[PDB]
Amino acid sequence: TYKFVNMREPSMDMKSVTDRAAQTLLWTELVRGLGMTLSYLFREPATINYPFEKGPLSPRFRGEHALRRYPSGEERCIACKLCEAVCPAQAITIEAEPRADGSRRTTRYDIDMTKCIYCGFCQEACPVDAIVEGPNFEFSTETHEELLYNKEKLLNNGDKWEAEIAANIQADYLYR
Amino acid sequence: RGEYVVAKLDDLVNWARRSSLWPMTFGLACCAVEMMHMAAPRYDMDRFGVVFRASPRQSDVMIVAGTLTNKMAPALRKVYDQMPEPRYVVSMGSCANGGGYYHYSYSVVRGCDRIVPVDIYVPGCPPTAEALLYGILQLQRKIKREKRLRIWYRR
Amino acid sequence: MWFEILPGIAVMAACLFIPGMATAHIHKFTNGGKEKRVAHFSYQWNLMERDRCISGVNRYHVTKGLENID
Amino acid sequence: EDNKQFFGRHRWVIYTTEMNGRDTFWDVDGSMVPPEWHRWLHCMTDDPPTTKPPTARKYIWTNHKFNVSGTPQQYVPYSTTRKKIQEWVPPSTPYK
Amino acid sequence: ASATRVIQLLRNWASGRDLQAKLQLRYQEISKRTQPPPKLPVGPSHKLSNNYYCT
Amino acid sequence: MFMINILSLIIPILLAVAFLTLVERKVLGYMQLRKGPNVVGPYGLLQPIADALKLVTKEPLRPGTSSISMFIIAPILGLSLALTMWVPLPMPYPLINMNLGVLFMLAMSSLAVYSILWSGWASNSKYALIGALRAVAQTISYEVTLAIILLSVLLMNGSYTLSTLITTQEHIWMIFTSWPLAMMWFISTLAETNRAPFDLTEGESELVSGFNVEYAAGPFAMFFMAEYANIIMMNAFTAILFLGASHDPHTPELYTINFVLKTLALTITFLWIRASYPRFRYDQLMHLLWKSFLPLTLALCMWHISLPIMTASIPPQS
Amino acid sequence: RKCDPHIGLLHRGTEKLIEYKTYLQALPYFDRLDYVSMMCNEQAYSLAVEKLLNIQPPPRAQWIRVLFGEITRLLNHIMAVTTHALDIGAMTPFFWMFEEREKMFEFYERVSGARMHAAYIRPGGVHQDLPLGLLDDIYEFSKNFSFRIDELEEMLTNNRIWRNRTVDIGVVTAEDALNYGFSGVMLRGSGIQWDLRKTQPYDVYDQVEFDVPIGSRGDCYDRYLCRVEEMRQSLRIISQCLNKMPPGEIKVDDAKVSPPKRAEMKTSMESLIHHFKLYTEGYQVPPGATYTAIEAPK
Ligand SMILES: CCCCCCCCCCCCCCCCCC(=O)OC[C@H](COP(=O)([O-])OCC[N+](C)(C)C)OC(=O)CCCCCCCCCCCCCCCCC
Ligand code: SF4
Ligand code: SF4
Ligand code: SF4
Repeated sequence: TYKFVNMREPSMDMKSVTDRAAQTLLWTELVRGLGMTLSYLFREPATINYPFEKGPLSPRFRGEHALRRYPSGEERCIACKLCEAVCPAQAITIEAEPRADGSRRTTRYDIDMTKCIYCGFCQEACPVDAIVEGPNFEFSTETHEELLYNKEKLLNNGDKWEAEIAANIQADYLYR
Repeated sequence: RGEYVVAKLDDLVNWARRSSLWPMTFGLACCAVEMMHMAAPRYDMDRFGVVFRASPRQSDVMIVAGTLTNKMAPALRKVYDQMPEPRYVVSMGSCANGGGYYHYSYSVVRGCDRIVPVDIYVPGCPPTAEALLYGILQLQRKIKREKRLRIWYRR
Repeated sequence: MWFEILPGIAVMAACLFIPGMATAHIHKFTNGGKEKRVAHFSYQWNLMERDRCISGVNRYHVTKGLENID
Repeated sequence: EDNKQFFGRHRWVIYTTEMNGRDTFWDVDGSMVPPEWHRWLHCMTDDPPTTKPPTARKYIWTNHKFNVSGTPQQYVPYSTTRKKIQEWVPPSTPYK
Repeated sequence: ASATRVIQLLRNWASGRDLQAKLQLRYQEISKRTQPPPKLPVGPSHKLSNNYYCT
Repeated sequence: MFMINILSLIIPILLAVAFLTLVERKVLGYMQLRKGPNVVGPYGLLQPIADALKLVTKEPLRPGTSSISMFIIAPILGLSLALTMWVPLPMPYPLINMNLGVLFMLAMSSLAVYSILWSGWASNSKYALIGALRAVAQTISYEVTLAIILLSVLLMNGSYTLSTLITTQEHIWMIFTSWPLAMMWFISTLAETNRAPFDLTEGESELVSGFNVEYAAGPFAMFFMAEYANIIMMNAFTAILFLGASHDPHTPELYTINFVLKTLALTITFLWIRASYPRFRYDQLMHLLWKSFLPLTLALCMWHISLPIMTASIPPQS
Repeated sequence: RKCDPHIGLLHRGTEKLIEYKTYLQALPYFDRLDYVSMMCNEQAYSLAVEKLLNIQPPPRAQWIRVLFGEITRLLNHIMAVTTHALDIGAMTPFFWMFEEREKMFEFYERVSGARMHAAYIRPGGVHQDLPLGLLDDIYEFSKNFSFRIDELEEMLTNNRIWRNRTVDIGVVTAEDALNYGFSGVMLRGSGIQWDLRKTQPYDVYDQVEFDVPIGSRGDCYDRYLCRVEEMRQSLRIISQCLNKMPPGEIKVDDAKVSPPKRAEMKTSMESLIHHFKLYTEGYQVPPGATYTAIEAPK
């Protein structure tokens, strides 16, 4: 089906042309605009008071990455090396090494924030939910260097936002 | 003494400079529409005291927002050049930060800082509107911690 | 809401308020309470010059009438 | 919190005056919000930690910190691996 | 919503329509952000009877 | 004490202009459902101060291909003329009671175009050059209607003395007699003052910043101050002309209340228009003026010259 | 006389790196290609890729795609109209609609987890389910948006300044428009009787009714009426998809092209291998070629 959008039939009776002349002479349609915006002013605004109040978000939010650890506290990461293999920007660099215990985890988990694109594929890639990416978005900076996150930086951030992301995946893993 | 007087004078200039900057968003890519989104009534930069001003001879801070290519490279620098002092550039998004998703392609310079002296790096792909709003807030905090008149006093 | 713009325009009303009040009161104050006797035509001007000379003090605005004649 | 206000401004904050040994009466940042309360403030969950305390862990940061960029306790990247090619140690004492 | 009937009348008359019926903002009508856990379905070929991938 | 009165007139207007940026920013934002400046001080009250002293502390870069003497004279003429616009206003009792104030009003307003022409030429850039040329072209097209409207409007007043307008409107607003001219005069004031839809002079979207495309920092405020000062004065001029007020000699306070309250209403509807209409175009800008405005102004002028004769209602020249 | 649209000031590798990224890795490129129509791009990629794989997504997946596809159509048409009004002058319809634009942007966040680059439409369906109650909020949004369209038309449609800057401007005849390779609204504005969603209904678009807004002049004004009518017809799709959202799975029941469920990942060995090789090697698409075409809002 379809419908026309500009087939207009201006009736040429003496009545109708009076409105058309009234429209042109007295700026009726322009006055419609004035009363239109006036009604908008007489309405409330919707400007949220940042940072005293921020935008509404969702448990599935993708933000800043943070490596987590088990309830025991050992790092979930086992260097399966899936995340960099799917990482569409190759922002994840990592090299595994033997460990003293034999639970040979990685000596390197460096995610370049200025190369990464926050698809969240790393979360889906990780079979042990080691690399998740938290709800934080305030991690701005002034020098390009501090965005080259390293294994220590992710571990510290994971220990920081651990209170938040733990509940987020708690309320979202059923969907995943 | 003179230190106290110059401290007040520096603060007086400081307060306006951190509350009257007029950004010029050099709209490049999907990062740019987000900056128009934080022009929406939801965030409304202008409530802070900043207005989207063209003619970059009027603007104070200029925002690269999106990927930057070699074709865009020389003109973008010139925008920075005749941009009057004080001038600050904020890196919007991963692509402007460090090339981002196209960091390896043949046509985009990896990172915008290779062309201009980036002041604030804002991560994101795209950075959510209020994340940039946070970055602008960081700009004023950094603007608050300057010693222009103080340095001249010891100069 | 829109009660937040009234502080802006109320100051505005005060700004345009001042020039009207000043020129009204200075005219009143300088010209002994009365307004500035305007002379759009030469008749009104030579009316004033008569007043300035007739006041005995060389100001037109000083008005002095029936107390003089005898 | 005020449910009568529209979505967004319905719950909000005024920040503290002392944050980790830093004056913050005039300045305002969004990052001093602790993680467990960051969940509730962004409407990611409409029930505050006062009624649903976050699960306690030995490693969870006891003191939340704001952004540290531009400050002496900044972050600085550094290679976390170990140097692999080591030089031939030059022996000492004799000659021929 | 907050807004008194006086300037509600001003919005309604100037706009030529009633705006209290529907507003561009949100209110209590929004589903609360603690929705119960789901029970997402299983695949059509999730049966453990004849399910050979040769089909 | 004539001097202190002068500063009592120019100083408040400059502070009024500064605060005009704040209210316009907030009101325009409110149409767009925004909030406008409310962080810098209570309800953005110190935003004009913040904007003013930030730009002053920004270097006034002169373009390489600029005549510095030519670059500087234009703001001086622009700002001084705008402040001089108020000296014959019938504010309680007019400051400069020029018997031909309306002619003095028109001559100074028409002399403002030299700032537009000189700024464009001194900048010496194609974008600024054609921006200025069309700017004056829009400018010079409309004041002929301004003169015709005033001649028809002032015809039933009695003379060109601005103070006489008060006694003419002693009973009813003068808009009722010439409301076709009132909208005629009002629209032409936007074109002179260069607000949307008549913003093609500046054209923020499509002419970058018009003649202010380069003009920065120090003397840029002068055009901005002169522009916004004209907004009040043109609205104030319209307020006295058509929306007259009663003036008790023993209480000039009262008529100031009426005059002031009207002139913010007239300025408010200015940016109210800006927040509702698309920007015009150069050809429509001329076509609207020369094809549908000039003929109507002529006929209405013809109607208003003969009207006092056919009704024996000619006004006294005094 | 002549205008040269010198473009390339944004030319990235795009297709060049796609030769080096796997199908899954290449998916986020389309989100960034026509960046204002987020899902409509990856809709084309998933339709293209699943066509080669000879695998059709479950009906539940299809209905989510079209719902977000038309929601994305609301995204872009608001962009196209408001941004145009910015430069023509009047800038308040910009902000008025952008308040709404956040609401569906918020909806994007509720499902995918990101604001713009959702990366939701994957080959074989969609990545995740809608959160519980998500359809309710978009239903509340759908009710109020018809009013917001009325704000645009009342603001602009009858305004003389809007019309005269737009009517009888940039008109193109049907033959040249088709010969120029134009598409979508560009042809429809000139009265050309064509629409991909109708003539070649991909996905669920056959099981839905909507009126294509064919213009009758070909000038800019005709398209503007066509676009705002496309808004209303898009709102028709939201309602029809809302009342007819079927149950079922989110992705195809073929782990060789669809990563297994996280629960099945950690209990079933076949899932681990299938998840492993999919995120490192990726599914192998059979050789061949295909030009799959969908009607983006552009
Ligand atoms: C005995 C009676 C004697 C008198 C009788 C007089 C005739 C009856 C009254 C006629 C109407 C009044 C005179 C004409 C007015 C219109 C002139 C004209 O050209 O109109 C058509 C014109 C042109 O319309 P157009 O361009 O669409 O069509 C004109 C005709 N063609 C196409 C052939 C060119 O309208 C405009 O110019 C529109 C407005 C442009 C400016 C934008 C801002 C408008 C703001 C409006 C709101 C604010 C109003 C404030 C009013 C004052 C407040 C103090
Ligand atoms: S979201 Fe994860 S997988 Fe995707 S680019 Fe970023 S680090 Fe790599
Ligand atoms: S973080 Fe997860 S996906 Fe990445 S290497 Fe470690 S275990 Fe593998
Ligand atoms: S950083 Fe991401 S969102 Fe920003 S321009 Fe690059 S790809 Fe687009």
